[PDB]
Amino acid sequence: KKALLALALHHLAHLALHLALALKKA
Repeated sequence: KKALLALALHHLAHLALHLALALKKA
């Protein structure tokens, strides 16, 4: 089974947090 629809929809936001953290840094 492959919930593509869900995979597509679900995995929408995620790459940001990282990039965000990386950019914002500390």
